[PDB]
Amino acid sequence: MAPKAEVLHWWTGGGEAKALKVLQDEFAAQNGVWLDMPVSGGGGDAAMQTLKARIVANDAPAAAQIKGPTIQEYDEEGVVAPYNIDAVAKKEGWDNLLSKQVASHMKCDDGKAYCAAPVNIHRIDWIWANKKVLDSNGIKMPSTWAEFNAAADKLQANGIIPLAHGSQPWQDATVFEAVALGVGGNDFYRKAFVDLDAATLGGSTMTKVFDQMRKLKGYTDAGSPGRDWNVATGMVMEGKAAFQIMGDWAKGEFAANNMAPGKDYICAPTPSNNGYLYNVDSFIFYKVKGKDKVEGQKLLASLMMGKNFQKVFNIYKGSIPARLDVSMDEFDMCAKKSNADLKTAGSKGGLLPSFAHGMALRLAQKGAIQDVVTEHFNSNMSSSDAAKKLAAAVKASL
Ligand SMILES: OC[C@H]1O[C@@H](O)[C@H](O)[C@@H](O)[C@@H]1O
Repeated sequence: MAPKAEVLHWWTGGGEAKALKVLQDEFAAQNGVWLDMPVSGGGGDAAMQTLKARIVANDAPAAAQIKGPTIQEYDEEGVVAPYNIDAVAKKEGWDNLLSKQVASHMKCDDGKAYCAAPVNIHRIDWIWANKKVLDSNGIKMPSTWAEFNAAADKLQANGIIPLAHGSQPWQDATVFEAVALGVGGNDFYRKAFVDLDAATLGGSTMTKVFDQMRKLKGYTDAGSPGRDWNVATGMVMEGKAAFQIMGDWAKGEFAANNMAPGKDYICAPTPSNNGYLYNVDSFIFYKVKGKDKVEGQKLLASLMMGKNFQKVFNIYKGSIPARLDVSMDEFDMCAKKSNADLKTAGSKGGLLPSFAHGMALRLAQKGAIQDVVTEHFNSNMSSSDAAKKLAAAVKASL
């Protein structure tokens, strides 16, 4: 009788779990039976592999955390229809509650039916800094990479780890994409990671992106290989390191440890020309056996798109609402800056999808790029060799 749903996600511990708790509590308040299927692994690559295996085994969960064109790629597998939550989306008028771009991402049947619910917009192009460390070292928050490298050299010379970073493929790629946006610009990022333009992927602007990647390598510590993103954030909160380049799920950790922007830590975008790299956490609802699981799915979709839910969920998560009509008044200064910058970058053509977090590219392309980025980062590869390999690896993945 009760609505039921197995939910596959990678929100394991910390600020991620705290925010997810908001959803779990609302689902149980409507007598929903939550069947937890967590797959631990920053950024979701591991969940994506376990998710693919579940669907190949004809064991699809009722709901899965998923990104962008992976939604449409599963739809093309034929495993999502019928679109029982589009009935929810039409009655509630989702096309009037979401940007046209986010609405596109959520839709199946060649854009005809909603099949996924969005809960948020994360931003990738952020730098987090320990305020006491920067004040202690007479360092202004940098606004260019030249200013960042100079601040990093000064901190390094004072015995301080400048950049807390975990070297895992997706995590290298997260920094890489923020760097690319600033070194090359909005049109460059679009051409490379949205168009997959070969001349751009292997060109001299991409060489300069790998140039800066090589500099950032020198600013990380010996414990970086395989370190979890949230450990890196932890070292910034404890003042073991000065900076972290990471999306604003890092803010979920700062909040969960009772630190405030301005007073305890500084948040500033990575350099860009009115750029913004967006990331929408969303849940797809698969074809499933059982009327209780269909009602579970429609109940999750509705809850996930609620006005008050997206206010409370996102205060904990670190992101901003996907819903357009949610009051930002209660959010902190970093989230209000995110929402402001999103509006500005949208009007300037700088509002671009993160590829490291699944909005720009299907998983085959995302993986090809990550693999080249992490090999450059963890070796002594030249920048030009990396750009050649990047363009070849994208081309071969097509
Ligand atoms: O795992 C770290 C982060 O990975 C991203 O891809 C997800 O969109 C976030 O919700 C998550 O907190």
